[PDB]
Amino acid sequence: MKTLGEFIVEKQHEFSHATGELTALLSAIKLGAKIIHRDINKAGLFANEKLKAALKARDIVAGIASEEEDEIVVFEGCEHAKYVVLMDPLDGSSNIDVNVSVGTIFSIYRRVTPVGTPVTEEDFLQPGNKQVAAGYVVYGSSTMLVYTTGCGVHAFTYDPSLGVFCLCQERMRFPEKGKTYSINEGNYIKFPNGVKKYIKFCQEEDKSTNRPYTSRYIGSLVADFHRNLLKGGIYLYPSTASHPDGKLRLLYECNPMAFLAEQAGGKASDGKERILDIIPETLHQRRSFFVGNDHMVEDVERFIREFPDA
Amino acid sequence: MKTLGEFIVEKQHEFSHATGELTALLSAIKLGAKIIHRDINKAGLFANEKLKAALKARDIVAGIASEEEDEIVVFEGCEHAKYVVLMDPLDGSSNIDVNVSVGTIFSIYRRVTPVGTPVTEEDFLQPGNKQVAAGYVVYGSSTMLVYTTGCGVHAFTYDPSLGVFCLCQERMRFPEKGKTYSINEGNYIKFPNGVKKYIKFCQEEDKSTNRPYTSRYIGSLVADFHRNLLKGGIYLYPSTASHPDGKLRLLYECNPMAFLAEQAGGKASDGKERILDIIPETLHQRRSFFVGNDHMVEDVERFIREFPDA
Amino acid sequence: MKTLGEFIVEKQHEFSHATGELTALLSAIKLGAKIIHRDINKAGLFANEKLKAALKARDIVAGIASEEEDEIVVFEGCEHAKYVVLMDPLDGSSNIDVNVSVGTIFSIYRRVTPVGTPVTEEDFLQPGNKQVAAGYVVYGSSTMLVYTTGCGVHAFTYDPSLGVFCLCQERMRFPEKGKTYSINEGNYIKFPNGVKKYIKFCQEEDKSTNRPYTSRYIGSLVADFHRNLLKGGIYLYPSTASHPDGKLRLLYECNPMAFLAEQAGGKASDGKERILDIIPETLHQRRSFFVGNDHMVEDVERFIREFPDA
Amino acid sequence: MKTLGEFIVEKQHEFSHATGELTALLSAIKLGAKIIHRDINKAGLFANEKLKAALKARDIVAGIASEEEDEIVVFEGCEHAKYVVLMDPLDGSSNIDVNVSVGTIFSIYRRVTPVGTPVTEEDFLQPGNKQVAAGYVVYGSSTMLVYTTGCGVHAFTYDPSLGVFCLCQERMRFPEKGKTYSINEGNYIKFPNGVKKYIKFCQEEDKSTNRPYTSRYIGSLVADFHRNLLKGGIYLYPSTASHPDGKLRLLYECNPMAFLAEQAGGKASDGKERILDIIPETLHQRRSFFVGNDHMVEDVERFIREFPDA
Ligand SMILES: Nc1ncnc2c1ncn2[C@@H]1O[C@H](COP(=O)(O)O)[C@@H](O)[C@H]1O
Ligand SMILES: Nc1ncnc2c1ncn2[C@@H]1O[C@H](COP(=O)(O)O)[C@@H](O)[C@H]1O
Ligand SMILES: Nc1ncnc2c1ncn2[C@@H]1O[C@H](COP(=O)(O)O)[C@@H](O)[C@H]1O
Ligand SMILES: Nc1ncnc2c1ncn2[C@@H]1O[C@H](COP(=O)(O)O)[C@@H](O)[C@H]1O
Ligand SMILES: O=P(O)(O)OC[C@H]1O[C@](O)(COP(=O)(O)O)[C@@H](O)[C@@H]1O
Ligand SMILES: O=P(O)(O)OC[C@H]1O[C@](O)(COP(=O)(O)O)[C@@H](O)[C@@H]1O
Ligand SMILES: O=P(O)(O)OC[C@H]1O[C@](O)(COP(=O)(O)O)[C@@H](O)[C@@H]1O
Ligand SMILES: O=P(O)(O)OC[C@H]1O[C@](O)(COP(=O)(O)O)[C@@H](O)[C@@H]1O
Ligand SMILES: O=P(O)(O)OC[C@H]1O[C@@H](O)[C@H](O)[C@@H](O)[C@@H]1O
Ligand SMILES: O=P(O)(O)OC[C@H]1O[C@@H](O)[C@H](O)[C@@H](O)[C@@H]1O
Ligand SMILES: [Cl-]
Ligand SMILES: [Cl-]
Ligand SMILES: [Cl-]
Ligand SMILES: [Cl-]
Ligand SMILES: [Cl-]
Ligand SMILES: [Cl-]
Ligand SMILES: [Mg+2]
Ligand SMILES: [Mg+2]
Ligand SMILES: [Mg+2]
Ligand SMILES: [Mg+2]
Ligand SMILES: [Mg+2]
Ligand SMILES: [Mg+2]
Ligand SMILES: [Mg+2]
Ligand SMILES: [Mg+2]
Repeated sequence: MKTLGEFIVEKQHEFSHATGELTALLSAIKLGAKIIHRDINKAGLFANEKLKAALKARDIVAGIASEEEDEIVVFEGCEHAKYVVLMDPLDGSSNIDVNVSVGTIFSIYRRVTPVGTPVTEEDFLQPGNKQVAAGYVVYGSSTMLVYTTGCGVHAFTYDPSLGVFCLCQERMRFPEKGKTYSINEGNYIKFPNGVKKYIKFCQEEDKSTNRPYTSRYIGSLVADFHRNLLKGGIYLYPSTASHPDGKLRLLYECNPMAFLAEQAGGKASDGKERILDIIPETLHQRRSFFVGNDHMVEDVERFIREFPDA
Repeated sequence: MKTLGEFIVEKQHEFSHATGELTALLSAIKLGAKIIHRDINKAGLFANEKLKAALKARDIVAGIASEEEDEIVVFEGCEHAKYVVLMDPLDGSSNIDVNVSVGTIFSIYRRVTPVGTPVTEEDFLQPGNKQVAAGYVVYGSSTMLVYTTGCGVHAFTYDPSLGVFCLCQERMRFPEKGKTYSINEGNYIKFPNGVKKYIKFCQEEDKSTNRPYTSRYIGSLVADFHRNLLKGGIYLYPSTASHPDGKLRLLYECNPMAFLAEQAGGKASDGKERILDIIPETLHQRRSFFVGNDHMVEDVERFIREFPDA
Repeated sequence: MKTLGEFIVEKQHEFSHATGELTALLSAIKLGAKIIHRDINKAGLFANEKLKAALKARDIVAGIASEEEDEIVVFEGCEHAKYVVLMDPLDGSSNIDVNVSVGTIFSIYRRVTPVGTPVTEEDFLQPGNKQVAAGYVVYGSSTMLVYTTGCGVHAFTYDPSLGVFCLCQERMRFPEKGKTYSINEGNYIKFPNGVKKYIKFCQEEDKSTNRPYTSRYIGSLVADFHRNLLKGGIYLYPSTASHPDGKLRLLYECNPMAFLAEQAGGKASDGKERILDIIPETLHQRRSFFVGNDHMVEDVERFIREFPDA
Repeated sequence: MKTLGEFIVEKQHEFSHATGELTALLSAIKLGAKIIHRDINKAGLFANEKLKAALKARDIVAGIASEEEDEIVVFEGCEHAKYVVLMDPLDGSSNIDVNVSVGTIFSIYRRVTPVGTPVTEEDFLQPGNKQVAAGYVVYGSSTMLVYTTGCGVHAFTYDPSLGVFCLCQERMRFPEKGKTYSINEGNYIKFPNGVKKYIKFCQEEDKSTNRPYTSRYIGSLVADFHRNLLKGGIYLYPSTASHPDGKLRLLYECNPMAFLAEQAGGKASDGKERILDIIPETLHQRRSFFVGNDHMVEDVERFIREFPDA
């Protein structure tokens, strides 16, 4: 049995010149996860500050950009830190009031501004391919923490009886094929033609290709992503009438999940280009997102190409 | 603060003739919920056997009919008992492997055969309107037990720090209106024409009626039902290519949930008639199911009328 | 597996004319125990009010006399209740600050004043032989609840994973012989001559009678009593320079523990007479106490008789 | 709030030459504490094997010497490790069966044999003054981990709701004076004359010096030591009829506790000389032990001088 704490240190030791700064940051994030886990499991019987405070009170990160807050947060006294964190403290917030799965998403980048000075939006506007690490914590029937630093997707399950995250899989990967699609069809009307065509494709009868597919949409990016990673599948959030540029935030949701998806052998695009290669323009920039099994994402890209929108 | 154990006893004393037999049954079911909660929260660091072995451990039921892995099992209990139980120990079982919400469903009936004799199938084939009690346990981000005996939908939240279920609401009810629909569109192709038309209706742009609706489908009857009860909405599982007569079992899923829905001010039908009044023919009978806010279920019934199937 | 909750009800059913009032009281006490357990297991990370409030808020007892409080507590609106409770919410209080075992003691009596009127000190000054029930909860490495109603000593172990007390032994009894004595020798100087002589006896070398005995003194009546009940032994608190009449309170500590000791096949006396037959004179009356294995208590009585004090 | 995991890392960085090897050892011991805490809190609803299997699971120690059920076992670890560990996985083991306080003791030494070779007994026979670290875990009403590496006695409380040890005090110290003595008077007969005289001293009536003292003896070295450190006091285990050279093992109990006692401003001797300076002769060596407030241990040494044994 190996704990997340032991695992992080073991990976650090593969880098003889590591100083322990990244290890300290990942360790602080897992502590934040335990705190959130505790509060969630006792609703009726915050998250944003919990992670910020937990991280700030530890002089471990130069700054943080939180999905809610319109502006970054510069940690005083941590100007000498080299990493910045972008986070979605509570993904699928809505589900909290109904006892359904929710999650936390995090993305880590090495700052571009000089260490010793205050971070700027420039440190938070780097393309996804610059991520040092990314991960999520899914709080459901049980809790799991999943992350990557570029050498695979490490999955851990929280053991309440011990109060620690235990290694589940050192290199989690999407299964060979997927047969589940996750999308909110309530916004069907203005879905791009390609997405409507893809959904049709998903509903056709064809045993040879595991069709018709089954649909699942929890309402939490993290939870749906997690299920698709474990059993195979695809998550889709295209442009809609309410969100012409897509709903998900490129920097707080798309980039982190795309990094994880790729490291698990999957794919993540906006329907036409690789999510991780998009050069961000603003902190709250939104983007269409299709992520999951490679063959499924490729199908979506095919239909979008073949059935353009006027 | 009031515990479920205390609540059950208080209710018993509202009946001068009560002997405590039903109380012992409701109490055993609550304990079973705790056992399942434990096993589930320990994914890796079933409910069916534990429940049966428990419900027999005290000879508190005349017999039990259960749905286990698409298989229906009947168990013989104490011939001197007057209540019979139908259950779904694990609803949405496949969700267990992905740390997603799952639940338990139970339904109680007073036997029709004379006490002191062995129970027959007739004791389990009564129409839903004869239920003495119905309820579910939802194991998600947190756990809740919801049940009814005819005087409202009582909702309780589990307090892990004390190991007790705490009263949340004595009479839970659907909000005035709903704006969420839950269905597996993967089986779209052979949905009845009315259901396809209803989905279209749900997607039209019309603010005055909260449209387009939002879509959510966790994959667990209990979890989706639970969410729609708390926030309003409708769950649908019509006839499909794979299940010509619907997928849900009339006895272990439809009747119990219908009892709860009506008690909460909602409606439950198979598309044309009231679920609770259907006279069952077999222990494995399946049925189309539409349940949730009344105006939503009425819409489905209407569209099915305006657009019949050949 | 049987829970304390199930057990209490099963015993109630042996009395066809029981109304459930005693069951409700015992049930409320166990809930109070869970509450105390929770707070104790998180020191740094009350008890009196917890039990009073928990019991009062349930209109379950006519009144309560707490070891601390100099006067009884009449529960308003519960004048119609027939039972009164004497308690030691936190026994061995001192040990709480040092992470050592502590406990809760309770004693139940049927009131003597008419139901419907306020209880008086007379209802709390009855001799121990009138107890309807008595028990304790020991909070240590793990927690256990132990009680009796006159038909043996029922022992339960708290299962944190389930949040319930599980039956350990339906009739716990002292082992055939004991070889542990528990006393605070710091107060040796004014110990009665018989007690000094008994201690000498305990220290003699004589394998045939398991001597010399081993000594153990946790500082918590409940914890020491509990260990002696499980492994055999005797607890002693005689008159001392600081407490000429003994330290323990006759009504809140001696009577409850004597009832339990006798029901477990042991003995409890003040050195000359049966504790349960002493007719109390005041609410905070103190008394010498020797309790545990019968042969050991008899030895103490023998030495006290044979070596009187001037 | 600071966790033990964070505290250990902070301490490591106070040493420019640190490589993280000792940190990995202290971290493994802390995890082992959590494992034992779990098993213990689950009495019925061992520490030795779990600890060894764990401390080997990562090849983090050159070797381990342990006391298990009065038996001494030696285990061979990674030849490339430079630290050796001596432990008492379960101290006061018999207390487990009675839900009483128990503990774990550990002692760490830098090996004397060259790294890269197999460890010898010489690596485990060093005098206490060569310890790199010492500490204990007390599992009682609640759990605490206390340790030292030479810069104070660091005390931590376990938070079950988060599964982490939280810093309570960086430099725990005995209060100015003590007024509690802990010893098993059951073995009185052959106590040395000085110890008998000291006990007399403890029982004299003299307010000016807080006498008579109070007596407490839980039966667990760790628990009694823990209490005396927090409230002041002295623990004594001299030579007895059953153990002519004392009962406590010099290596697994005396040295570790002596290290902690001195670091807290206390004293630890065998009655005549400093425990930490004794040169061990065997792995099973036992020794008389007097530890706690300095003035108390000095009194014992004095009485032993004024009243020698033939
Ligand atoms: N715990 C770790 N897991 C994975 N990679 C790590 C870890 N610690 C350090 N590294 C790698 O080494 C680099 C330098 O680490 P640091 O000195 O802590 O900033 C990081 O940017 C990573 O590329
Ligand atoms: N705990 C309870 N909650 C709700 N209704 C109850 C309860 N106990 C008894 N009843 C009602 O009283 C009837 C007779 O109770 P019993 O004698 O336990 O079968 C039941 O069929 C219910 O209608
Ligand atoms: N749960 C129980 N366990 C043991 N004896 C009980 C229980 N409930 C009732 N009794 C006995 O029946 C008497 C009347 O019960 P009650 O009507 O609840 O006051 C009590 O005083 C006891 O002698
Ligand atoms: N976590 C720590 N806590 C206390 N002292 C430490 C720690 N890590 C290293 N040291 C000290 O630094 C020395 C060398 O560390 P290491 O290279 O890990 O063996 C140890 O022998 C200790 O004296
Ligand atoms: O309600 P919709 O439009 O289906 O959007 C749901 C999506 O929005 C999100 O909730 C956005 O994240 P937040 O909950 O943090 O705002 C995703 O987790 C989820 O996939
Ligand atoms: O996978 P599908 O066809 O959408 O079916 C989902 C439905 O099937 C069920 O799982 C049937 O219950 P079981 O999990 O007990 O088989 C419902 O809980 C759920 O609503
Ligand atoms: O400190 P002393 O004199 O040994 O007395 C200890 C005794 O006093 C008591 O603590 C009295 O109970 P309280 O702790 O509730 O006052 C007993 O539990 C214990 O046996
Ligand atoms: O039963 P006795 O002779 O008083 O011995 C008690 C002492 O023995 C010990 O239990 C020895 O440790 P172990 O429990 O590991 O054998 C100490 O913890 C305790 O202080
Ligand atoms: O193809 P049509 O008739 O426009 O119907 C659109 C429907 O297409 C289906 O594929 C979608 O699952 C529905 O959500 C949608 O309403
Ligand atoms: O018998 P003496 O010499 O008066 O000694 C009294 C001693 O007698 C022993 O039996 C007690 O355990 C001691 O606590 C006490 O001090
Ligand atoms: Cl850690
Ligand atoms: Cl961890
Ligand atoms: Cl409950
Ligand atoms: Cl209960
Ligand atoms: Cl219980
Ligand atoms: Cl920790
Ligand atoms: Mg969010
Ligand atoms: Mg989000
Ligand atoms: Mg099922
Ligand atoms: Mg089901
Ligand atoms: Mg008290
Ligand atoms: Mg007391
Ligand atoms: Mg031991
Ligand atoms: Mg020991």
